[PDB]
Amino acid sequence: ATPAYDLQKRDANNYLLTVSVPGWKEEELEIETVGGNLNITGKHTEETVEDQTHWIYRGIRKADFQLSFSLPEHAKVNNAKLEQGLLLVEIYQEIPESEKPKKIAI
Amino acid sequence: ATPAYDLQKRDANNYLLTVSVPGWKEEELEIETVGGNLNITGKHTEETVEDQTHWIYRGIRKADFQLSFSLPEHAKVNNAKLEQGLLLVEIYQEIPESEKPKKIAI
Amino acid sequence: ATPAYDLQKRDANNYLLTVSVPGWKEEELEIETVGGNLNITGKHTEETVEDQTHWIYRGIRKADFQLSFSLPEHAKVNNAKLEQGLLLVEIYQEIPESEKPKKIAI
Amino acid sequence: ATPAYDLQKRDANNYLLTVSVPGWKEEELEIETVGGNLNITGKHTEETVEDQTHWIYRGIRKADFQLSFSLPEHAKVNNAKLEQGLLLVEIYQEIPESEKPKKIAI
Amino acid sequence: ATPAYDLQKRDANNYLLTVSVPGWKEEELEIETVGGNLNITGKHTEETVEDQTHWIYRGIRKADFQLSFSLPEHAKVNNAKLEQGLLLVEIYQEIPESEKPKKIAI
Amino acid sequence: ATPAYDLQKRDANNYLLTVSVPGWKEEELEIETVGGNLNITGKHTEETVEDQTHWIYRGIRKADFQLSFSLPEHAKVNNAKLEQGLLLVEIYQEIPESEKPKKIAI
Amino acid sequence: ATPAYDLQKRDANNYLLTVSVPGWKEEELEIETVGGNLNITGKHTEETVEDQTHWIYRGIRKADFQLSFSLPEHAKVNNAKLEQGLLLVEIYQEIPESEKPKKIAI
Amino acid sequence: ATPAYDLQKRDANNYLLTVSVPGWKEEELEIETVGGNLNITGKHTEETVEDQTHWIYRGIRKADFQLSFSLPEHAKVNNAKLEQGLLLVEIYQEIPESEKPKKIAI
Amino acid sequence: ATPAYDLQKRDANNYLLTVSVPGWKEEELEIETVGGNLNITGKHTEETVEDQTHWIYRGIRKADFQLSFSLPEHAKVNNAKLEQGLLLVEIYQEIPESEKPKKIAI
Amino acid sequence: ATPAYDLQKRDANNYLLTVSVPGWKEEELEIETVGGNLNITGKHTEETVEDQTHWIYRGIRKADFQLSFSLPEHAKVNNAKLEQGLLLVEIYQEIPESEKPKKIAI
Amino acid sequence: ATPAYDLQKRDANNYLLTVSVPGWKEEELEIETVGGNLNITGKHTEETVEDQTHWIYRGIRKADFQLSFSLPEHAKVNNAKLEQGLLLVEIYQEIPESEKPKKIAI
Amino acid sequence: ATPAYDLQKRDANNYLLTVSVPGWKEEELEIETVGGNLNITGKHTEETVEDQTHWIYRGIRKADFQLSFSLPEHAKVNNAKLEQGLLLVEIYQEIPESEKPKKIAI
Amino acid sequence: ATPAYDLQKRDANNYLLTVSVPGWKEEELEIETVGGNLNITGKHTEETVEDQTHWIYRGIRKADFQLSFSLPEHAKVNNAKLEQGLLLVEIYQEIPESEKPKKIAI
Amino acid sequence: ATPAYDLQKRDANNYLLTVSVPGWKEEELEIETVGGNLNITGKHTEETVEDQTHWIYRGIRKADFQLSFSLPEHAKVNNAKLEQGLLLVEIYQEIPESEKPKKIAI
Amino acid sequence: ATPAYDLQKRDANNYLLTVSVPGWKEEELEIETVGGNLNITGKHTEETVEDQTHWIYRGIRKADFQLSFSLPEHAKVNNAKLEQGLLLVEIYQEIPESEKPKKIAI
Amino acid sequence: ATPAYDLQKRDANNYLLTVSVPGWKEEELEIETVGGNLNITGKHTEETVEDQTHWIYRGIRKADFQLSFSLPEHAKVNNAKLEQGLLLVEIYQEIPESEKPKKIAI
Amino acid sequence: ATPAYDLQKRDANNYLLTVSVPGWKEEELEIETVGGNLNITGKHTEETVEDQTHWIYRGIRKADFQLSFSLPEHAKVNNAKLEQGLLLVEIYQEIPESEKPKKIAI
Amino acid sequence: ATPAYDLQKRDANNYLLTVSVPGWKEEELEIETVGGNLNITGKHTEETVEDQTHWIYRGIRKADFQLSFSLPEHAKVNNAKLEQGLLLVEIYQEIPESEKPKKIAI
Amino acid sequence: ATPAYDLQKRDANNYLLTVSVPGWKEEELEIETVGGNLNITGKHTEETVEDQTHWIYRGIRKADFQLSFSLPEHAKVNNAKLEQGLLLVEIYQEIPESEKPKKIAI
Repeated sequence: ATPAYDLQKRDANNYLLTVSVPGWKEEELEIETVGGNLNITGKHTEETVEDQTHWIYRGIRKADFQLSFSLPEHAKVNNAKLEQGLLLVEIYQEIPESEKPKKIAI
Repeated sequence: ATPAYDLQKRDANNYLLTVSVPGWKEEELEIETVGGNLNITGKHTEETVEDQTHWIYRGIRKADFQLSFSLPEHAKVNNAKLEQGLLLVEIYQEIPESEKPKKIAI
Repeated sequence: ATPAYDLQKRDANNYLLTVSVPGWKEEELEIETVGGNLNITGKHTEETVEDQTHWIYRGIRKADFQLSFSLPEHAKVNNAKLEQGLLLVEIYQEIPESEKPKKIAI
Repeated sequence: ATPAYDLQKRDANNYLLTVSVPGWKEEELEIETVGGNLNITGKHTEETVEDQTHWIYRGIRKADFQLSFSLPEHAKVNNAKLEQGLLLVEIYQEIPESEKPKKIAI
Repeated sequence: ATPAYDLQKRDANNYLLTVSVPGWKEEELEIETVGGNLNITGKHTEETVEDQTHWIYRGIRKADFQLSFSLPEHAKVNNAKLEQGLLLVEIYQEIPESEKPKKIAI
Repeated sequence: ATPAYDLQKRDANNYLLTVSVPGWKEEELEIETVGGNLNITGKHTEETVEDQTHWIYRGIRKADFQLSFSLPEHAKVNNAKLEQGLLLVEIYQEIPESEKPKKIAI
Repeated sequence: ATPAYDLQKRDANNYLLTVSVPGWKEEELEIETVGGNLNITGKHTEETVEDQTHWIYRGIRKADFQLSFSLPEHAKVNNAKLEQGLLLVEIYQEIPESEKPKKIAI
Repeated sequence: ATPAYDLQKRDANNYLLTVSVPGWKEEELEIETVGGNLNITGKHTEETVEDQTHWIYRGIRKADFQLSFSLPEHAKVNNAKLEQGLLLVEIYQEIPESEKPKKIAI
Repeated sequence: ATPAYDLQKRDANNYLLTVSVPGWKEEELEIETVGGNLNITGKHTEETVEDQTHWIYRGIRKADFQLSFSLPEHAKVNNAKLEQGLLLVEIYQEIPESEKPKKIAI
Repeated sequence: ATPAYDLQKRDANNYLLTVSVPGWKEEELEIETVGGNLNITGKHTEETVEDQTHWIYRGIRKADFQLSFSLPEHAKVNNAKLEQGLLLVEIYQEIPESEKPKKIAI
Repeated sequence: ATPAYDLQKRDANNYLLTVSVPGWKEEELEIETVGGNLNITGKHTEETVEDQTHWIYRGIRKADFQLSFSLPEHAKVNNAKLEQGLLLVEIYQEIPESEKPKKIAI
Repeated sequence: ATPAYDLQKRDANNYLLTVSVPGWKEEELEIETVGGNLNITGKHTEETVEDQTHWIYRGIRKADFQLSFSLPEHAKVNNAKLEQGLLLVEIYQEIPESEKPKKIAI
Repeated sequence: ATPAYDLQKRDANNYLLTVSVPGWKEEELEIETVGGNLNITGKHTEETVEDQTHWIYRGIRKADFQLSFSLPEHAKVNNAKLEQGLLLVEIYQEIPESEKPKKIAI
Repeated sequence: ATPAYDLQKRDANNYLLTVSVPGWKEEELEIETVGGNLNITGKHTEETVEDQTHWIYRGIRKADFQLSFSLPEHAKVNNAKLEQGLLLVEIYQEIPESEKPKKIAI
Repeated sequence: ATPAYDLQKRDANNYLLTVSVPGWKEEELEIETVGGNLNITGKHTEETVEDQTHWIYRGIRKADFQLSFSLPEHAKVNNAKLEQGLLLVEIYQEIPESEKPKKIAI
Repeated sequence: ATPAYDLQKRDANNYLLTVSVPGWKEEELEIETVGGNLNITGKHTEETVEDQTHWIYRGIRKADFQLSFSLPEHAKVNNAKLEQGLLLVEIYQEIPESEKPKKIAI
Repeated sequence: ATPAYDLQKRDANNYLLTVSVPGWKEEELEIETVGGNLNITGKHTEETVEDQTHWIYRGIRKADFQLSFSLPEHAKVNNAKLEQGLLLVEIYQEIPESEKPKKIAI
Repeated sequence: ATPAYDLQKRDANNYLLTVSVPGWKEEELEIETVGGNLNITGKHTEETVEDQTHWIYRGIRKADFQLSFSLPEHAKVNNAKLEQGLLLVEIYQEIPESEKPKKIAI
Repeated sequence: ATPAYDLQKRDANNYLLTVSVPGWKEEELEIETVGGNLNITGKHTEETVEDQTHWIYRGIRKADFQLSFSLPEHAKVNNAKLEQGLLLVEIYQEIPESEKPKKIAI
């Protein structure tokens, strides 16, 4: 079971990844950039004896996980903010020497 | 698409509801108490046309919704607190003048 | 075959039932409130020799029927109007001593 | 979803169409005579956003529509009268100078 | 269940319809010519309490019915005779200004 | 293809057979009493070649046939009358010196 | 749907038929002995407008019916009593000149 | 095998149960009122070994049984009368101080 | 595998049985009339070492057999001739005191 | 489970029934002659509770039973002898004054 | 339907064909020798209309037919004899100057 | 089995029918013009009994037949010529005073 | 494979056909009005050796074709313009002496 | 996997629950009465390294569990004894003001 | 698709092949006798641009083809005539020194 | 097909085999003890021409057979008696030096 | 239904059987040692008729039974102790003078 | 629904894309060059509500869309010309300094 | 999942077992000889937190296990060497007093 995720392009220079991580905390998330690939890794730090007597129902599941995504050379990350249960990660890279849309003919 | 939810019962007089609500603004959320029944209604306040060309992938779902639960008399809500995209709703009550958890004989 | 029917809530104090009854007349409909249940009953008063020679096609069917619906204690009916082939029945009851929607926390 | 309809023929020169149209306003309805063909077009003039939370149940359908029938020459419409949600449309004509319904021999 | 029926052409000017109507009587059959169509209609005039104690077996069924057949303009009926359980109806019309079969070539 | 048939029993000593025989000439029909058994044999006396081009439709069937029924001793035939294409055959007998239809006690 | 029925032999001279006929009355049942066969016939004498409003549920069905059973020559009926919803019919006949069970050998 | 049963409701305060119980002796029958619930228990008091050689056919079933129904407060039984193998049980009650069966408006 | 057989009626007094018995001989066939039943019995008298080397193909099979047929009282056999591989057996009995075919009515 | 049985016919006047009845005591067996019909009824007189722990295997079946056969008039039983667990029952009769087993012609 | 046939080979120079032909007249039969091939053609000379009412059963088949067999050079027919409904056809030939059936060594 | 047919249209006023009719004699063929409809009726004038022994193979079919086509007013037949087993039938007409095949604009 | 096509009504006097014909040229399209029917016909004028070496992929197919559509009497074509790969054909006809939509009653 | 369980009624005032709990100990079982519901909860207190080398086979499984059962108001528990691997729990409540079974009528 | 074909034997000396070849011409058919085999070969000499605009329907297909048939040594062809769309080819060969049909025996 | 068989233990020292062998005789059964295995062998000594004419029906089958059963060392047979179609064989062996059932603990 | 069982082996000379036996009285239980084989036979000493009306639910099964296990020589039983519904049976033995669990080399 | 497209490659340095875009306005079309990738995005600028009553048929599809293709370095677009509803897009490039198409040896 | 294993016979006195145990160590393997059976037992001594971040892929699985094999009396083990991931175990036993292969005859 993996957390929901989206990717948008702010521009040719921009990728933005949005991941749903409810209950996920500052200490619980660690990320690494290795060999042109970005890895986003969740870990539940520890277990708590959960009284199955205490809870009648659970529909919400979280699991430790790692996500891997190949990054185009040569990429730079702008910011990562966790707000409203959302992980927003800003990533910058560009200059293929073509941003330019143009034509018309007849 | 409906949000996953967990419900905890702390004691004979109290249970706790846990709802995953990522990306949701308090401004998007409304709650109602009617006839001993709790209705939780999410409303996305407004939408913005986004060019799907700019969005490469969407795994994350957004929808307006309503949930309903009949609560036994006589109910009072303690707190509903939103943190890191989760809604925790405190519910405390009971009085049938019996809590008593004991016996064995022979 | 039963007539189409809808139910809306004007407020906690209000239920509104809308039933489609084309061709249904003042004398043809009788309703009764018994044991906390509302019964809406149609009866075709009588038969008319119908010349099957006279009509080539019929798509519209009506049948004698009774509808039964359990009413929450302790209910009162406001009005019932038959207009434009519609049966509109206004029903009032309330005061669980909770109309009140409220909360926010953090 | 299309409305059930009945068609009656009173005589060699006359038939009658019966349409179920509950909740419909005359203001919502348009009829057209074109090329010996009758077109009956319902149009819901406008809609109102209704919160489905307020509506518990809908069995009753609402839609804009058009119906078409080629009518043999030479047709004239007598009346279309709307009562208790039904549309009765009067159609009278024929002249092939032959009505004659009789014979037997041996 | 409909009675057996046949159609023969005596000539370009002639159609002959033969229908099996055992037990069918002078009063029981009525026919009508309307709008270029011929209708042949059976009616059992009435019911007779039939003692199901009186009859052990029945293989022969009769039912009230109407038959409709589009007639080419401009048609005239010659005779209808009921004999030996047979309905024979003679119908005349002609003069397309071609009765004429002819050719040979090489 | 065999003709539909009905059999009526008027009393302990009498039953009546009803046969549908449209288009049949008495000249086409033969009956036989052999060994307490009744044999009803239809024979179409002769056929005429008809050009199927002149006949557009045939729903009506014509065939030679024989029917057989063992009748309990001691049988005598009263009448067989042909009217409007139906054959009614009268059969009267019995003598086990017992007709008696009655009793109840307690 | 036919009423439950049983047959027992009191002796070589005796048959006893037991039929369940709840709600069946003195006037409602008529029996006849004809041609060595016994017929037991129920008839509901008449209909009563039954208010389908008056009854919510019926599991018990009764229908008009006739039962026929071939009787060995030469049979005599002793008694028929209706008691506790039961139809008991006593029937006597005998004397094949063998009642006699006997043998042993070696 | 359980007995067919019918239930009639004579009025807002009264309903009637109809049970088919052929061959049953009052001595075989027991009824019980416990917690607002009616239990109807048939008990065949005793059995007699019957030689199945003497019994040629059994269509009629015999079994001990119990039936249960929760009855809304506050119930009182009027009569249970056994006639011609049927048990009719009278049940009368209600008091929510509302019988009122009327309205229409416009 | 049984030999082909046919039965014809020469008259009410006559039955004729024809059985195919190729290779069947005078000594090989024996018949018996017992208890109103006729039995026709074939027996291959003996075996002959058959050289399976001598014959490449056989399509014709014969087997020892017995045929049994219930004869109406009180029957007499006229003649049995074996000719051209055919068994022809003539059987006479009659006089139900009905040979007589007759009727016509109207 | 019913016993295998063989039936032999020694002559036109006599047939012999062979029944396998191992472990059966003559004391367990009863025979009856009723209405020209033979009934053979085995009855195990009594059973003894046997501990299935002491019995490792049972392939052999034991049951009470009744068999029935209609015998044509006029029947007399000669002998029924039980030897080495088999019941042989002698049956001799006939007199239609015809035994005659012969003819052939040409 | 084709007749069963057997073929026997008496020696290297001779084989024998056996055909079942019951009811066949020599007058019905024709044989032909063409191109070293034998053709056996049965022809039923003529038919007689038989009333199927007089014939109760037919198991025996009658049809005209032709059979063909290529025979190796150089063939001569010895005899074809018809007895008790069987056709035996004698065929003798061969000369490849080799009959010799022997050897073994080591 | 019906003959393959081709239909050619030479112009707005003319179409040509092509029928394959091998082995057919003009003497076998009849054509008819009735009510603006063309009927083409083949009739094999007579048949000759052919011994199927003389015929080794038949792939070629022979049957009497009729074909029908409604032709729009106002039709005249030009020629029907039979050559090398094909029937070519010339049909010329039209006059709605419009042939005109042209336009394009911008 | 046929080109996409649409039909709209500008009024009772108007039909407009829109066909997609990319790559279709002035010389390539020819239309004809014959017998009340309009035919729109494409023809690729000629072939060009297409180097299958020159093109790696083709998703767009064009084929020679003809479209036929029955035109109501008595029709006139206004204009046909090929613009933006679109064929727009304007067609006029009218005057059934009914353009008139009207009614309301009660 | 849950332990086997039974429920008996000693009287209107009595329920008795019997649960099979082999190996279950004094410390291992805890029960609680909360909100009109009784919960019976097993817990294995701890784990013991089980040598899978030590045991070749186990057919008996025990698991930690909780059972929940809604109790009618207003209930009292008498005794709970663990004997012979059985959990017996006595529960008392009553006085609907009907213990009373009674009736007979006619 | 191959043309229909038949083969008949005029005598032992004769084969006759009949092939349907409508539209097939003098120049279009060529035949060859090679190695004891006869080959009949059709060729459409050439193609004609066929206006698919000119013909609405074709049911008749012709294709170039070759037929091959092994001829018994030593064969001679008499005549080949194309008449009425028929190819008739006369072929002679004989003298196996057996034309002779003969036998009868007993 | 093998005869029914049972095995019981009279004690640790005892096995008893019971086999059903109806019609089986003193001379017909031979048994042998070989290599610790007991073999029970039936043989029908000889055949008797059985007239299939003499018997109409046989349900009882017997076949020659041998049964083999491994015997525990070191076994001794007590007695074998054939009575009432039963083969009873007494077999003794024992002394594992444990006959002894005992224990109780706590 | 057979009881779940576990078997433990404490050492080379000893294994332990664990049986679940809830509700069982020692008085109900019997054990036997025969031929090195252990037989455990439960016997419910007697039953009491319980009214299933008093018993609302039964999940718990009660049956008499026997279990068998061949035990290798030379076996002795240590103890069988019943506690909290479990039977633990101690079995100790072996002497093949080899326990030795060790080696490794290279 | 996506538009059919063809792609042509004129030479090692050049390929041509062919897109079908009927009814499309240049004003509706946008193209983009990003990261060596070509994106072709159609956008219908705006829509007009059309009454589907006026439109009898739609086979022609209209939708906004985006297409994407990674183009190998180093790409430059020559022309994109729209004619008669087709978009032809010119793409020229390559320089791996190798075009050479030749050799053969031996 | 169990490790691959092979068994070879060096001679009548010899068995050799070869087991694949990659990664298996001196401390990890323990074997025991008990009751004529050899047990080979693997145990992973302990767990190591394995970083699932550290390893992307594993195809090689090892599990704790025990193997059991019945040894013929009276067996002796020679050597066990772990080399190249192989477990080689030498086992000796012999002297059935037959090693001897011999024979030829005629």
